[PDB]
Amino acid sequence: AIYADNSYSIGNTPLVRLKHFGHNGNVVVKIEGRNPSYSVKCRIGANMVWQAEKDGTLTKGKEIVDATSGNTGIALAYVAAARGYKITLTMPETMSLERKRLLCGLGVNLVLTEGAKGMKGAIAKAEEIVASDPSRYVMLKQFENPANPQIHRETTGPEIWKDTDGKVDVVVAGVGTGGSITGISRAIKLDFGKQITSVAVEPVESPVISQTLAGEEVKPGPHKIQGIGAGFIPKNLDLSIIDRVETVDSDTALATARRLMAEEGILAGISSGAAVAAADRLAKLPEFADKLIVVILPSASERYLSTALFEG
Amino acid sequence: AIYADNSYSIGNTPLVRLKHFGHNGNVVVKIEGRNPSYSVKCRIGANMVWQAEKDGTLTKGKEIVDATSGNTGIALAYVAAARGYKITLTMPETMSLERKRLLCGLGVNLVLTEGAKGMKGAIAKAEEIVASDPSRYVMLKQFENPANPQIHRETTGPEIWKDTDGKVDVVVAGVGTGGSITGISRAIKLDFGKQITSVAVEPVESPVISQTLAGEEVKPGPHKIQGIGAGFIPKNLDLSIIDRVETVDSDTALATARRLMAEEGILAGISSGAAVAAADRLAKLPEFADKLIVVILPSASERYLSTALFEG
Ligand SMILES: C=C(/N=C/c1c(COP(=O)(O)O)cnc(C)c1O)C(=O)O
Ligand SMILES: C=C(/N=C/c1c(COP(=O)(O)O)cnc(C)c1O)C(=O)O
Repeated sequence: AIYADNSYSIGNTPLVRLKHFGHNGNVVVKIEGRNPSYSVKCRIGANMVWQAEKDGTLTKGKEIVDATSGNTGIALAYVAAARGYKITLTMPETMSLERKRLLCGLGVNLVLTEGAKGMKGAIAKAEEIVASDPSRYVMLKQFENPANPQIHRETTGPEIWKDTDGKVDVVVAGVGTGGSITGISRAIKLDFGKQITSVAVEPVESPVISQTLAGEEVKPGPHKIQGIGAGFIPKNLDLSIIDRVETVDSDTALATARRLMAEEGILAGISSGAAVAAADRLAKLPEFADKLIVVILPSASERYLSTALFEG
Repeated sequence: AIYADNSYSIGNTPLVRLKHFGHNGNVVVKIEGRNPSYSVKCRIGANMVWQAEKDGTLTKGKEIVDATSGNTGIALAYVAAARGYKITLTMPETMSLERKRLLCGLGVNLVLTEGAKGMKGAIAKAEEIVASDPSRYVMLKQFENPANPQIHRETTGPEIWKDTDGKVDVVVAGVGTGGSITGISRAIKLDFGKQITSVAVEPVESPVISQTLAGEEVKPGPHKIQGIGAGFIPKNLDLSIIDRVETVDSDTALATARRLMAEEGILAGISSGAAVAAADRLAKLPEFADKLIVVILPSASERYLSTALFEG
């Protein structure tokens, strides 16, 4: 069919079997780089806007606000352009140059926040922006807005179910807001009724989900896996549906993304490398050796040319 | 389904209706940025390799060669990585930095040629590379290889036919090798039997198709519309199925691509701006006012961050 604007064209991303990871093809990746603005967040950029329209919090003349590590911002930006809204976004200054320049090209009022404060800083700035003029702005707050996991429950999850003919046994996803792993897991476990293993991935440098579940002190840290590991437990992470948490270090994340490019011909972003490295570890345990593992690859390589991903 | 490697996932790109171009939605764009390596050329990178495999000119141990303005090279590069081939590519040194760095990341032996000589120079270099060791190399020669238009006849054309429910009246495409407009036109005109208007787009700065058809002296020239306007009539341009040639200047191409981003939320590359500008002109002629115009958008914005596309 013909989509009325770019926001309606979200999803229907392909599954590709990996040849140099996993064990005899038990690792398959979902290429979320193939989306309107080339990341998984295109889905929530669209649905958060649609939902706010539906419940009347977003109207003509209202200006969108949120905090992002980049991809959600780019997602909200193309949707704002497509559907006719002004938009302000906060983002840590340390995020990739590509994110900054693309946001500006999409017509965003971009507010860069202090690198040291990370997402908490960007979230804080967005809140004080909106508080300065509540009638002008609407913050869509991706870290707690239920419209985030809901679109993954409605689209991403069902796509996985259909394309695997219900054979998916494991889903592996890095956690930023938690929306992807949450919505996908609810779809497959609750809507299709299959008791899969849901695997959250986080940086070993900032393993706050692992620490939380272990009853240890939460100690966030710096890392290079752009897009995940926000340093706190986000509201859109449904801890209750997470069966397993896997930690991955930055170096191995980067090396794995380079391997995906050079060995599989898959133009993956950094967090895609982290997710596949975690999946590869599970895939080579005899307990998962004959299970079908589906891995979310959130973004594409060219959004990271200015990062350590293209070191060398 | 689950694709055995990334090359099999080509195509099935969406149609999106434009809101600020054309006349009441008679202009619809096909987003070829949504492909394995994020351009229309993913299709021919895959099929040229497959076809050479099938007729035995590409075997294990043979090294791929071709000349490119970038996207075909990136396309052949991911396919080479996915299917296990070494690859050398020539490309004019003046092409976008993103093309260079991505090719290197995909493991290409990249040979940059003199900017002044353009594609003719890159083609010349590829030929002398292969001639130095014919048993080592196979040049896939996208400018004359029939496997280029054939995959557009098999996939791109049929997709357009299906998604428009056979209502497509006009197809607008920039010409580099000519493969896209050729294969699409053959599918719709000859396979589905509908007498559409096929519109080739070229730079006004290098209007060699227009000059040729007019019986005027062919006078190529420099321009900024990366990917089209190679300065000669390529063998994969079937002049016989071209009903109309539209010329577009570089400035207007760039401005139109920026508009696509800022006003439609479509992350288009430069040649995408040229194609839409040509389509917009046809769309506002009463003779096409109630005809459905489908426009190929060959690539995505982030492949052009280092170009004039992000001037300002
Ligand atoms: C929070 C965002 N990051 C999402 C993200 C994620 C995590 O997705 P969830 O937010 O759904 O957990 C993984 N990989 C990349 C590259 C990402 O950009 C954001 O773009 O603002
Ligand atoms: C010749 C190539 N350029 C194809 C191309 C085209 C033209 O497609 P055809 O080769 O099918 O004519 C249009 N726009 C962009 C950005 C392109 O890269 C190449 O990548 O080597």
